[PDB]
Amino acid sequence: EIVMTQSPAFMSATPGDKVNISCKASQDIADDMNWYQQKPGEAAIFIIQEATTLVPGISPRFSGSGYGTDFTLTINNIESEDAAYYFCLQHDNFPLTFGGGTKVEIKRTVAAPSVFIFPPSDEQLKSGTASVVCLLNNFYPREAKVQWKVDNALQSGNSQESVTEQDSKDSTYSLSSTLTLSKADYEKHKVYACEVTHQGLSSPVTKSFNR
Amino acid sequence: ITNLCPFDEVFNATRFASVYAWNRKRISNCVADYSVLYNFAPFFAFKCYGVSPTKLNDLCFTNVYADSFVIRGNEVSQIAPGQTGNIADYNYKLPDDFTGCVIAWNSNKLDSKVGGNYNYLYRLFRKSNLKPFERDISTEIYQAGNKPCNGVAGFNCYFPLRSYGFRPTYGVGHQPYRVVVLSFELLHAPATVCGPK
Amino acid sequence: VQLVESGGGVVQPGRSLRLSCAASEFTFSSFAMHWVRQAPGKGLEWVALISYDGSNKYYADSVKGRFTISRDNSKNTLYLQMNSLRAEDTAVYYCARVSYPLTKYYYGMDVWGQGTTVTVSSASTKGPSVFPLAPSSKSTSGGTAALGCLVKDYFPEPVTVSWNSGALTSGVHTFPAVLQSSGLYSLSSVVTVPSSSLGTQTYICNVNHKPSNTKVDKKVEPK
Repeated sequence: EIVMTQSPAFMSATPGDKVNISCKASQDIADDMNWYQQKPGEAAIFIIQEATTLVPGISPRFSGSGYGTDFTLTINNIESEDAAYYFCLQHDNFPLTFGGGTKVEIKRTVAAPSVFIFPPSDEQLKSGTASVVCLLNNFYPREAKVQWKVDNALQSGNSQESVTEQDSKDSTYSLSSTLTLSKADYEKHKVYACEVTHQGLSSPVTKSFNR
Repeated sequence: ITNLCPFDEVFNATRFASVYAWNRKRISNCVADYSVLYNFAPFFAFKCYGVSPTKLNDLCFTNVYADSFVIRGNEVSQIAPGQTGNIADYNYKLPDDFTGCVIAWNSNKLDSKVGGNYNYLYRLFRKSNLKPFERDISTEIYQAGNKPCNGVAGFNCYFPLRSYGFRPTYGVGHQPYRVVVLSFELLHAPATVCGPK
Repeated sequence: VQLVESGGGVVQPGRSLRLSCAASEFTFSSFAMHWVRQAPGKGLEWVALISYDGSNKYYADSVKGRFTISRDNSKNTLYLQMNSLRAEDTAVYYCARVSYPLTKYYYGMDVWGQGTTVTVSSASTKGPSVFPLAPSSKSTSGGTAALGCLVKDYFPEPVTVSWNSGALTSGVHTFPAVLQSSGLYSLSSVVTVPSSSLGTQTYICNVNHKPSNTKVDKKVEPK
């Protein structure tokens, strides 16, 4: 069993520049590896064979190098459609082991998110449950932190978060936060709020609802 | 003692031949002294089957063959009867029974050169396994896809030969090795090959 | 050249299933095949290997004695049979083809497939329950307001959501389904519209659920 380590797991890519991805092996394997690219939703693509040979039909921007235990994949002159999942595989001895993972994302300017709030509908109330949601849209950096405040008390339970993927058109993001409780507990308290902090905003923004 | 068999031609050649299209040499009607063989003192392998590895001079043989090829040092284990592997199946095979000797010595200082040595090749695949002492040099592009290849290699059109990558900076394996196999025979006709007196 | 996998689905623990991989536009009988899998949130893991003639079969240690690999050259099919399934078998399964033909010592793959999903759970099939997200005075900003419907609670994960029979596909976002404490998925779908169009046009949720044959549609409810 040869443990194969890939670095880095995540990265941000400028519209230009070059990027190097390192694949390392715990034993000597010579040139017995391949590099594959897989876009989300499609099948994997055969990119590099034997760590040095470029597969015909692929753009000459991709390159590979390395013999022994250390190997490097180099991408030069990045474009928008170069965002995918890259992995390194070794096929020297059984069992075959893959690398780790690497996601490349195109970097652009920071955008201030827009925050919206939605209260529960009467269907939940007659059902016996309450759900309050608040969503953030159109912000580039994923480092947006949302907290739930009821009666100036922070709640770290019964709350769920969801985030979409990178936008193909203009590289934006979206996120939703949901808080679900029972109708008996919902009736007691009156004020609710979701408070969001994001580096694209000068100050944190709180969206509240009282009823 | 005047006439002697030409062992230095097989053991000391300027360059050997590729494993797939290998050499066979017939030696007969001469005097064979096996003491000269030890010029290559660091003999990596000296496997001898069905014969004493020392008393070669004792017997007189009708003729003797000398098979020589160059392979990767990680594969010299496939030169033996009843063996399976990449080379035993497609490039060169030994019979289930054997007689003679097998001799191997490293040649990293003569074959591997900077920039990669691309003169020695081997066969990837074929429909059926090679026979004992069977040689195949046919190089036709195998067509797996629906569209024909027309003598051009590409996707679903595979060339059956790849060249060993030999460079001075390599491990103990993946370095060039040289092999000689000596097969002793005697059959009906008078024996005309044995040692000096 | 193409590879298609099929036969996935939900199965209770301890039971059996069979997956089939179909190959076309190439000679299936002269290539070795690989079965690979990827667990959620984890890297890919090799599972099994079969040769072009079928004599040589290789299995991973973690799946020895339970999975069987086979092939049918006449029908151009590859079969994987899974028995005594357990909790760690939930993953996405991939069918791959070895690069070189008529070879038994290469073990290198070049062509992959789309993949199928196998879920090992003992839950009960349920239908979605839609609830609209009524727009409010807080939901408008710069002449535009957001509105949506929150599909909630269903075991079979694949659920398709569309708006106005697919006419409205601008400004709409469908977030990934997230598991809850009770073990049933629930997601949201929100689309933003100009504030002037509120109360003048029709916006509906076209929620289509395949396994339970669910036909529920909900119109946005202004309040």
